[PDB]
Amino acid sequence: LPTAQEVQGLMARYIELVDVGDIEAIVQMYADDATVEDPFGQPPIHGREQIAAFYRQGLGGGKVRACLTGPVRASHNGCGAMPFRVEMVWNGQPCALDVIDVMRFDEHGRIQTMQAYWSEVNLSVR
Amino acid sequence: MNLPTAQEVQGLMARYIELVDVGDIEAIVQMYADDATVEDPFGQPPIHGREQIAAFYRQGLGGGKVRACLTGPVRASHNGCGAMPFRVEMVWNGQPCALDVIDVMRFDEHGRIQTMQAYWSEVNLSVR
Ligand SMILES: C[C@]12CCC(=O)C=C1CC[C@@H]1[C@@H]2CC[C@]2(C)C(=O)CC[C@@H]12
Ligand SMILES: C[C@]12CCC(=O)C=C1CC[C@@H]1[C@@H]2CC[C@]2(C)C(=O)CC[C@@H]12
Ligand SMILES: [Cl-]
Ligand SMILES: [Cl-]
Ligand SMILES: [Mg+2]
Repeated sequence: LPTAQEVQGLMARYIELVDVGDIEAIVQMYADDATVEDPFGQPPIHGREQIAAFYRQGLGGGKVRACLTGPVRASHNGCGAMPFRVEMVWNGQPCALDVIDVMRFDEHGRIQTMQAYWSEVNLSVR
Repeated sequence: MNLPTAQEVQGLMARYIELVDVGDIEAIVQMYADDATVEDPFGQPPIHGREQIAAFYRQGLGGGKVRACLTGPVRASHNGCGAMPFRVEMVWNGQPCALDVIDVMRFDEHGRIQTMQAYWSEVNLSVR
């Protein structure tokens, strides 16, 4: 599995791709059988077309930004967790959302599971 | 308490950090369900139940000189779960060190911690 240091690089790369809005590059980071639970508590999304649609829905507008708010925490079993903040415009109102993503990577360095922790308690109207 | 709401999760997880910060081992243990699991660090074997959990916190905190504080807000779900970023300050080689950690928790229907996973490794340890 990816080492702790490699997990830190992969998870930071993911945020860089979200921030620029490269949907195809994000989807490429995922494994064939990957699941996305975003927000955690909702049913998992699976299937590569379905994951792509999820990111297109979320990032299609092109005006979403995302940045780490602290370092990636990484394990020795190919997993990690990171805190970040998303900036977006919601019905014309600039907003921010605080999020933590937890990821497990497979033996090939691809995301096998992603879980995004957030709810409206983490939303701030700027 | 029932299964905590998102707002209740934020309060519970923040109190947990306050209890770690002050070192009240018995109060930490009582926040956990009687049959809770802990994986700390995530990747290592889980430990089961309040007796084992108490031994774990006494071994980590009993020596004193550990402090802990949130580094950003608790992220909370609608299914009784949450995740939080924090930093632990302690002493290493006679000098301050710091460890960045994220804990993920799932609460039960009585407002007690059913599971906890702590994400960190030696890449998250730093010094002056
Ligand atoms: C998909 C996403 C970014 C990538 C990531 O890793 C985690 C999230 C979860 C919150 C999403 C966000 C994208 C922008 C969204 C759709 C909003 O405008 C409201 C909720 C928010
Ligand atoms: C148990 C603990 C606090 C409560 C919490 O929620 C997460 C952790 C994980 C890292 C522990 C820390 C306590 C202090 C420890 C023992 C050290 O001096 C090195 C590793 C670190
Ligand atoms: Cl942080
Ligand atoms: Cl944060
Ligand atoms: Mg029970």
